[PDB]
Amino acid sequence: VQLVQSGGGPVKPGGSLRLSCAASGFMFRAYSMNWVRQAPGKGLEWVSSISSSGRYIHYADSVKGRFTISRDNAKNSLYLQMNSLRAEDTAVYYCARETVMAGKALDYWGQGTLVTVSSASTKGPSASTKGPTAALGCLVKDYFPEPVTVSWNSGALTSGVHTFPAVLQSSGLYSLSSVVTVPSSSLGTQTYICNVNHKPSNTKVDKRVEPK
Amino acid sequence: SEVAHRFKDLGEENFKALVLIAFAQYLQQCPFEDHVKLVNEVTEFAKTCVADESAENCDKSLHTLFGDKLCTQEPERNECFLQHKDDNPNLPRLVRPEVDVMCTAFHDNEETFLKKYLYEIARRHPYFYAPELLFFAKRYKAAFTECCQAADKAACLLPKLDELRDEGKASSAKQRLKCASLQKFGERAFKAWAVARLSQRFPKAEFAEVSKLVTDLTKVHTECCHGDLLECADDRADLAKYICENQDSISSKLKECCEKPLLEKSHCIAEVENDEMPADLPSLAADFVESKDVCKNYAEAKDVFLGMFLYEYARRHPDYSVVLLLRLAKTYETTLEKCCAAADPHECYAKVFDEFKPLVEEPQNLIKQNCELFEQLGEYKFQNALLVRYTKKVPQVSTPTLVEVSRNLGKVGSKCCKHPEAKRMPCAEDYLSVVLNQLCVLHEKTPVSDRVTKCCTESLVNRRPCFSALEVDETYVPKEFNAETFTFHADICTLSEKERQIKKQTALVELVKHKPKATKEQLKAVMDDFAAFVEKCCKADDKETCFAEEGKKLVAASQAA
Amino acid sequence: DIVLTQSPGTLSLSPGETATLSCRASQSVGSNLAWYQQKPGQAPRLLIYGASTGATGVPARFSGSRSGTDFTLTITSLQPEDFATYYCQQYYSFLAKTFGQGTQLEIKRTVAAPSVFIFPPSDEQLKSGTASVVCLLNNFYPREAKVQWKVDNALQSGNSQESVTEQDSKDSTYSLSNTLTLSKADYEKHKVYACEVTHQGLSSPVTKSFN
Repeated sequence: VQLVQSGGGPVKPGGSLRLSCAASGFMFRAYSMNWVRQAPGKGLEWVSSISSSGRYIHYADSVKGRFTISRDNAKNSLYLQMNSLRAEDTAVYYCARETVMAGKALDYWGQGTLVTVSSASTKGPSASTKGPTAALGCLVKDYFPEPVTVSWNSGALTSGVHTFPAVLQSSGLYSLSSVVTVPSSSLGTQTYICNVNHKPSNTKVDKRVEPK
Repeated sequence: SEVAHRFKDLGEENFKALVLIAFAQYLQQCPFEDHVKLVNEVTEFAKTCVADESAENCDKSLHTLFGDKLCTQEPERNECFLQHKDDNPNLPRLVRPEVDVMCTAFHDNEETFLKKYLYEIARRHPYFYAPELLFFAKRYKAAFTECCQAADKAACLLPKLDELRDEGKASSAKQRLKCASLQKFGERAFKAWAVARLSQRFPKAEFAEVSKLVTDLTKVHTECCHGDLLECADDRADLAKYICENQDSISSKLKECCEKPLLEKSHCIAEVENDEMPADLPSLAADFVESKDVCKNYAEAKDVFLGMFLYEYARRHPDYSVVLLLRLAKTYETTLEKCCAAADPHECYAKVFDEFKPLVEEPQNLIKQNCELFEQLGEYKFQNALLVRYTKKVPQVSTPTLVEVSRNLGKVGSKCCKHPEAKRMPCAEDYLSVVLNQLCVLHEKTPVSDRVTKCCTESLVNRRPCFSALEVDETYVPKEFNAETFTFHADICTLSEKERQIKKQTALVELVKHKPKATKEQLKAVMDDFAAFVEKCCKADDKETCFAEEGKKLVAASQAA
Repeated sequence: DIVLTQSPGTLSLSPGETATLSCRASQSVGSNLAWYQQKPGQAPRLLIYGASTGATGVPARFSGSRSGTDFTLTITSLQPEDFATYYCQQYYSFLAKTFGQGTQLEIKRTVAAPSVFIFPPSDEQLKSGTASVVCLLNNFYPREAKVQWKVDNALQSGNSQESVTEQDSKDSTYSLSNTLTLSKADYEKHKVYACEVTHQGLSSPVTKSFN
């Protein structure tokens, strides 16, 4: 039972996006499908719901008039057309499946797709340094949209690492910090490198953090 | 405290009436006054839990406290309790008294008058749908309120009381099929019946919505058949409120039902007529025969794919019966199990819908045959014809059961042959399934027929064809002709047409049991000489005499032929 | 649309204890109420449906119950992987499916003082024209912490943003990074940059600074 999502990303206010959900592992034509969203750090919000045959369609008041749900029963796919997008529509959007006979609860969810509605445009980060039990780190600053992936020493330095949730700056760009706790004696003996990756802008950055 | 919550939800009276039913359905032999005291102890205990929800047993479930009061382990306790619910209780026949005696008791203590009503019915039908029993008590009370103040009380009351008796028997038999469907063949068979009945009723509804109502419906009847009458009552209440909230996605015929009070709303929804079919409905060939994911769906999601076929077939055909639809779904099932392992599956199952024409005409022909016979004979003689027919099929069945079952079987002619030729099958065949389950549960207490045990236990969908394909039994050894069955007294002239016909029909069974190879025309000769005999001697001035003397004469001619 | 109100917002309990989560429905919804569990970075997972029936695979310590319009989810032998956020959802309304605000299960542990660190702007970032002074609070509990920035011992407020991590799966603690951002022009004017950390585990406000 799989719900493979596609099609999110960033848009500008008033823009359009089209979310896809490719289902497999169950008789898609018999289940009602749902769209549920979650804004970063917030709760679950139900968006739309379409019945098996697509006969009964329902929207939340917030998206009424702008979003259009649909499905292709031949292609086992669920769609969400988002028009007139707003900054309050920024969230991770999930396609969920309804229980076929247990009610209208959502038993299988997709991985989720992130939709960011901003006037900012996709930019790669600047990986600045955070030089020195001691603490060193990386400052991944001025990027859009989310997310970035940060690893230390190609992935062999996991213990002690704290990659903080990104904070949105007034510029419309995100910035976070990745610190690691290394022994004070290891400084100079071991070379600490943070690998930053920002897939939206295809930006890969390696930055060696060294003691001043 | 579930027991204090339920008591504050219902009020004392309605809480007491459902506990009264629960006791009367389990303890079917204890007297009314002992049930009342048992209900008062459970009510008085519920009032102490309202005062202090942290008392002795206020944390136990009400289902558990009921068995606790019954005994004076789980879940085997209730399962053991359920084996001792008597479908044929050895209780007196309910002879209702004079109209002035009933109206005197009704005006002296109305609250007790209806409790004895609830008691007397529930103790005789231990699987009666408890919410509907409460509704019956409301209508029983309504008739007494009106008729005890009418100019002609008996002309008012008795017809209404006879209608409730008939309606209560039908309700008891419908619900007993539901409970037997669950207990004997499992909740999987009850859900299959409900998905086909609800798809006929709510053709606008989606498969997931019908399946949702069937899950709620299976819980309502699980509780009402497994004994928790207070949770059954509240679960069907929640289901009526849910059906009315979502009625736009279910049916357009519910709007009238949803404005009614609780009892009448739940009743109205159960009796609602079928909704119109959506116009844009495809043929079933597309997704179930011609499609390319037929064996993949059958393999990957067998229950959703097959239950989807039943739903889609049922809403397209409300002129079929529920047992006919379940047979079509099983045929499609077994064809796909055969065909999906084949070389080219599409090359064999391309003609699956061609095997449904035989299965659909077979009940159609049987009903046309029996309706045609009923137009000639009439209800009484049509029952006589079926009495002969079914006594020849299963002569080991007791004479009282053969008379009762065959009379009911002959009521399908009156019930369903007044309908248009296309609305006959659902009426006829679903009623036949209800009457055959009466025979199946009366015979399961004391089994005497291998054939009846065979038809009843094998399947549940093929019960009517099983009995209808039964030939005259050869294994049966004729009964020694006892003449005590064909010699009546003058008391027969004061009997009703019904009670007298039951006496005539009771002879017919004992005649066939003695001569199992008698011709149908030969058996009509005796019966026609029978009726002329009773008419003659009830006209005579000396009635007692010629019942004795001419009775001897009538016995001789029957034995000689 | 029927409003579901969850209480409390946060539940602090230690493994082995029992959690009791509330969901109160504005109108009666029957038993058409589901419970969901969500862990950070993951999609929700169905726990309970039909108010009391648990989903396949859900352990037995999870038990839902209904009493009128008030629903309760009870977790009895709290294990470390039972600590997540839980949402209730109704599916009785014909018009909409509504969720609750959610309740977070947090592991309650001993008060732990934060290890405070401070980082001066990098030269490379100073070339760009912007200076970020980052203050790091490592592995503390409880979550509540206050961080004030004193630039030349002058209270600055409005040019910082802090971010807290999820409770560590190994020691049940939190970490916090507070970043002060001013122009390179504005940065070079001053000299003493101090970070003032206030926490329950600190007998007094601790300051870390550089010149």
